[PDB]
Amino acid sequence: MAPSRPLFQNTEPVPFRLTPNLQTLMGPLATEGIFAASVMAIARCLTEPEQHLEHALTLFVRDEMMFWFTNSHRTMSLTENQLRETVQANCDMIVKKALALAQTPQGNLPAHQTVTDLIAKATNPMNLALCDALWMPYL
Amino acid sequence: TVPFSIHNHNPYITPSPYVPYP
Amino acid sequence: KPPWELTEEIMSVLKTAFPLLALSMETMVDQIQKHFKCPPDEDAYRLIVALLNDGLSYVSRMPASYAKDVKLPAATENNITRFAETILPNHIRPTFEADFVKVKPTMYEYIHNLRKWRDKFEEKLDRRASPAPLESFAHYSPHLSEFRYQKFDDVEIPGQYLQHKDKNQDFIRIDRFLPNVDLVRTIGASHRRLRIRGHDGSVHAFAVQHPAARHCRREERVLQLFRQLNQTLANKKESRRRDLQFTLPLMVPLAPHIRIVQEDTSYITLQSVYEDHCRRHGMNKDEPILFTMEKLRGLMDAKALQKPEQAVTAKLEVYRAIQEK
Amino acid sequence: ALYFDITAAKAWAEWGYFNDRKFKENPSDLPSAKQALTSYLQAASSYKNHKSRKLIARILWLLSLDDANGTIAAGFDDFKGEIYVWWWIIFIPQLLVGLGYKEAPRVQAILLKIAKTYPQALYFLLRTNREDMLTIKKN
Repeated sequence: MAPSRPLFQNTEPVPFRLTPNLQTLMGPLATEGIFAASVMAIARCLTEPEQHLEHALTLFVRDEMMFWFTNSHRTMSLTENQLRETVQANCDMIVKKALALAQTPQGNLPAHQTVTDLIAKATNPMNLALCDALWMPYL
Repeated sequence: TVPFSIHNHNPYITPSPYVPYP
Repeated sequence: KPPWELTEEIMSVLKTAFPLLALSMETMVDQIQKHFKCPPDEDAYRLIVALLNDGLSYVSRMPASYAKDVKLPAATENNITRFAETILPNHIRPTFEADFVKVKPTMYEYIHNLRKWRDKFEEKLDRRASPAPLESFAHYSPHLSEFRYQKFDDVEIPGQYLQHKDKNQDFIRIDRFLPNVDLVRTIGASHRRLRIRGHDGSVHAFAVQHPAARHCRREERVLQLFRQLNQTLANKKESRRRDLQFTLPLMVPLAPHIRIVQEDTSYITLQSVYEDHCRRHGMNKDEPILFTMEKLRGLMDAKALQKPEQAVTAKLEVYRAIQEK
Repeated sequence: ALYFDITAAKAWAEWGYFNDRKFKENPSDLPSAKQALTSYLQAASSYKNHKSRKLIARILWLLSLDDANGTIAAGFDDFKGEIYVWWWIIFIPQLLVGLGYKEAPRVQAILLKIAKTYPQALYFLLRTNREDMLTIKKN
């Protein structure tokens, strides 16, 4: 969570970890046939009715917000309206991320094109070289 | 390029690790 | 009233019923908590590794401190002296003080000495006789001798109430503690491996983590949420035919600092694979990070601009050189 | 339908969901929230088919948006019947953390009921919580 504002932020060059060594262990055929399709399968199965994921995430997000406010030592009001607003916003952000992966294109493009774009971004050496040394972008 | 090679790139396909990069 | 008053009221209500069951559970928890704590060597290893990682992170955050003239900034000398004094055994205090406190070194020698100490402790820990008798962790063996000769009310194997079931009729009960305990060293820590036999012949393994991290409750909450999500995947068609599930071990806190985790005995980390390859090929595991630090120091001491926005081509060249070399 | 049905839980769940949505749209209709809580309790008592965990989650979310007078926390009195504390066991951490925020009596009733039927589901977590409270409150 962002130390300044109550939001879910990563702020890293890549969306997730997929380095050359894991890619080589999987292999191109498997990377195309299993990895790419499974992510979209999970997203589709979880976001079938869009009101289920938010209901599942409500309590988790509420607990995260309570921890953040307590650690910042700046509640000073225990305002229920603020809690409700922040919880709704964070749940909406997470559900937006989940719904992006489960959406099919409009033209004659393959079903999982967003996942392919994300994999290209995560394997691009240009942004794979801006990571920290402890992250070991190589391997 | 290189017909019937699985290392070719295509905007609709993953890059592949055995070639330098797209 | 204060929360602890209500907690004590609930505990008293719980103790009034099932007195013998509560007594048995309390005795088991006390024995595990008392006889499964870290020895001094593992504390030394943990703290040395933590200090080395912190130093590397600091040097990465603010380059040009890796030069041979910067005198240990950030007021870390207080941490060094405190660790030497109140967190070190008497046996190794003189050598540590002579190596670190007296010299008052720069960052280069600081990291060098930390690396040497880490390697020494790693080698020391890897040569222990791993399977230790369970009767050693006691004064009169209240773990091998107990439990079928000292229990009262048929305790259950912990962690079975975290699952999504509909009744507890067929829960597995503790039948015996196996008489061998494994010694496991991870990348930056270590633990002991207990084993339990159920009343149906099954065997379950747990890891005992004494210096549990500071953020255990948050991790437990995440595991709870995704354990909840696994049900929808199990019930949906596109996922159930591929057998898609999140892998979530069961965790049960015994004390605010102790915790037992369901264990898989064939785990290996990616770091371990990398280090095994380095060992077999005669390389040094630490070369890439030192190379990166030195090159970044050299290229930042000079102008740190003239590149388009932030993708400094020096970084990409360093990455390519690391990959090639 | 609620008048017509004998023990159907789907009608209760639908009415509870409608009232909850009404409360969400208009964040000043506490009576609607109270009705939703009572309907959720009735539906959970009538289901007993592993689908009351969602209803319990909604109830726990509702209880946290209460006023100083506990207007929402009165559907418990409005509703008469058993609770079936088995389906609340997955939420023990939430109850333990909530017994210190403005709603201790309600969660404590359920915790006390659990303590008398499933001690092994609660002993360890309660012991850890008690140790934490001892360390913090009276360091």
